[PDB]
Amino acid sequence: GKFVVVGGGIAGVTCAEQLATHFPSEDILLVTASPVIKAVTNFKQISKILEEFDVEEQSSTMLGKRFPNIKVIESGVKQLKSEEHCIVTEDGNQHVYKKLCLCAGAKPKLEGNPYVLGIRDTDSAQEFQKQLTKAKRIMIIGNGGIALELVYEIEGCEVIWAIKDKAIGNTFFDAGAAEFLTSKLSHKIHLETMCEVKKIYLQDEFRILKKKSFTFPRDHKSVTADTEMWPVYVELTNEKIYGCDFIVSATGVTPNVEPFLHGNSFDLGEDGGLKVDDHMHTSLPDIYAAGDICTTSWQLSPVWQQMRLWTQARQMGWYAAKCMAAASSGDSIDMDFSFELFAHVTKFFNYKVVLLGKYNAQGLGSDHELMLRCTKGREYIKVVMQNGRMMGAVLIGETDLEETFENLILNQMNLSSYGEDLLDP
Ligand SMILES: Cc1cc2nc3c(=O)[nH]c(=O)nc-3n(C[C@H](O)[C@H](O)[C@H](O)COP(=O)(O)OP(=O)(O)OC[C@H]3O[C@@H](n4cnc5c(N)ncnc54)[C@H](O)[C@@H]3O)c2cc1C
Repeated sequence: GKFVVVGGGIAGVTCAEQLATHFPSEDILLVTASPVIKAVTNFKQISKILEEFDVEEQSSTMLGKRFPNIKVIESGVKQLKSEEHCIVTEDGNQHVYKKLCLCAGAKPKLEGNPYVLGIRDTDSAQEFQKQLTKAKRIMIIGNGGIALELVYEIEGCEVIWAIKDKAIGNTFFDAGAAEFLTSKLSHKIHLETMCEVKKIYLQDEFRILKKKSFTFPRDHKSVTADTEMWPVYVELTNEKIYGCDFIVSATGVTPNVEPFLHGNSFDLGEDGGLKVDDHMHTSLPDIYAAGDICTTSWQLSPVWQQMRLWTQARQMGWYAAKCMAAASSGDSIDMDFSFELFAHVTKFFNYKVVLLGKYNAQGLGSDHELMLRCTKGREYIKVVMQNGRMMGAVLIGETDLEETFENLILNQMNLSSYGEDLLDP
């Protein structure tokens, strides 16, 4: 059997390229479910942990031109017979493997189909907003990715933002940092909290049903009914019903583990992903996983956590490919240092954003010290500590605590002496 890699995603492509670079004479199969292959472009090394790049899209032949021993099968996997050491794909064909790597990623949660618009990791705020110019009122559900940036961006019309959370903020920023970012930002923006889409109607069904619809809330005096018609109507969790021109969906996402589960006995993580050890090896023999589809299930570092990220996906695919290569060669790679410190770098509202470690005190509940310095429109420096040792940080705006904070979190020394010194060079 060949080396088989499933998923034309970041982790799958990274794994396939590394496998080709490890076994040039062998053929490495890359099973994909789309004619698009996401490639990493303009890799930037910033430190031993910090890394930045962007994501372009190639065809299959573009990859084949630089990697000839990678043969791509454009037919998504529909079944995995792990006992019989093979996979069956949509065309009806079978392919045996000596070592398999699963990188199918994670699928969304999917009812007003013409007017509900999905978002993906290739969308930008301006590019997406370009189509929403001639629209009177937009409902955005969830905080996924561009959602935050989009809510406070569109100046044209009314935004209604329905979230499961209590206050504003996506997975990156708590309510404080979200408030800091949008300080410079008229926009009719109303926030519905602790709710999700209970039901959706198109006005053809709704007018037959003949139920109410509310106005955009101005004051605390009362809630009245709408007057103008709307293409779509949303009945939210808290029985509130709103008319709407277009609906942006930024809902959650679950690992795309469905095709590979029947007939097998995978050990799943709590979130539904495939559990992987420190070698990206899953519960089943000769099967590895990386990307959004897996669950890091070793004794993880206290300043690291897994997240949906291009950076983590690339790193996981790379380590998985190297582990598969070393296992086939019997080199017995014993690297236990693999993932040391969580880090992420972005620019949201023209602000340089750097997140390190337990940047929101994830997991370390109630028994954590928090320090903060701020300058409105200029700087945000949040610091999370425990037992004198630094556990995470958020640096928004052009600070220069990035390198030093990385070093401090990695060292984890009992810095019980310094007080507010840590917030200024
Ligand atoms: C709206 C949104 C915005 C995001 N923004 C960012 C961002 O700004 N930065 C960031 O770092 N991360 C972002 N992410 C995270 C995103 O999920 C990353 O791309 C992810 O971390 C990388 O996933 P992956 O390596 O598992 O591969 P994926 O990108 O998930 O790709 C997996 C591949 O497998 C293929 N596949 C699926 N099923 C099968 C099958 N049965 N057989 C064969 N192939 C199959 C898919 O077609 C796909 O090509 C965002 C996610 C979402 C949803």
